[PDB]
Amino acid sequence: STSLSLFYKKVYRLAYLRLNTLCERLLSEHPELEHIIWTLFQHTLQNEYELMRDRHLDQIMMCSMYGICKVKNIDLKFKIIVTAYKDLPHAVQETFKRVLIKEEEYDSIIVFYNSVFMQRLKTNILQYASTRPPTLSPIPHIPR
Amino acid sequence: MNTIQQLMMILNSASDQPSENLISYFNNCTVNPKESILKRVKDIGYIFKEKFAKAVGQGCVEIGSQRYKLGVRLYYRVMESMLKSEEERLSIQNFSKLLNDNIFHMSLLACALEVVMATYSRSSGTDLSFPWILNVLNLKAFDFYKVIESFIKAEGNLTREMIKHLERCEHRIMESLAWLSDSPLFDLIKQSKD
Amino acid sequence: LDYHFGLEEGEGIRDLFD
Repeated sequence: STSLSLFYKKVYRLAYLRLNTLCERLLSEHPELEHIIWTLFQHTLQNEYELMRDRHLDQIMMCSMYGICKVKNIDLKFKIIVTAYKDLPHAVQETFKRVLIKEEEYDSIIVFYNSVFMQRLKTNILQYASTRPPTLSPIPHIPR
Repeated sequence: MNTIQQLMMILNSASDQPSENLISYFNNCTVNPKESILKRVKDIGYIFKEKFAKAVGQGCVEIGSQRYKLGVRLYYRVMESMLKSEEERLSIQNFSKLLNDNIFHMSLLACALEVVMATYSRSSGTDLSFPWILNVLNLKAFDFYKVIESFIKAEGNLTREMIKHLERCEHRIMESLAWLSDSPLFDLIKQSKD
Repeated sequence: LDYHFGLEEGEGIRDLFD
């Protein structure tokens, strides 16, 4: 299935670049966090794909940053994440102000994290909580 | 380093019909597509003008026709470039399967029309901004995307701004559109999850 | 350039609808 692998391949490059952009400006103090977050991020796109249904790639991204920081006790407020995201050139406010919740219900990206994201991934996000190093996922080559 | 001017000259004199060479490919297929290909161009064009006029404020809009035609001239020029290319890459002359697929021609055409309408943005209700063409043709975002990279390699006369625009459409497909509930992607994922 | 080409030499438009 060339179609499906071409698609994923590219969705990863895009996702990583945006993640790397936010992590380099928000988490420079803890350079290690990017690879763990990217791991949770990729795990999601690949195994909890139903989460993307009628939702935006950036919503899962910011939700992964906010998550791993939580289990690693790194103080990162969602309000801080939103403000940075706004700087990306394609960024639209609506992506964190109006996010899908259940059927036709939308609310801030916070209600999404707490009501949907954290629950579907709570179990897994816990792994990283273990004071033992994780099986970091491979970063998208992206050279040239 | 390309200018809008050259692609405009190429399309201005290009033919509205498949070239002698393209027909050559249609006749080499296990199943002949020349029939469905011509009829599809005829019907979509019929649907496209009415929709264009409707989206564009109101009434009769003589400009919808001129655009669709440019779309078609690009469509054919790109299809032939892709085929010539595939032939030297796989060394076969058939291609029956590819050329009989409704979605493939539907995607090529849309992409080609999206480019033509882009150049003339500075030309109510709302018109074309990228997603529009999808709804107009009843074509899914995930299928459109499958045609983007090849379209860019097949057409050596695209401007820097046009490749840029094409990439932006691709990024929007990847960010959300290909993830809507109506998207073939979820079947492609399930088919693979097994 | 500056555009990401994800297709590899052994891949072509024909495999996408294959």
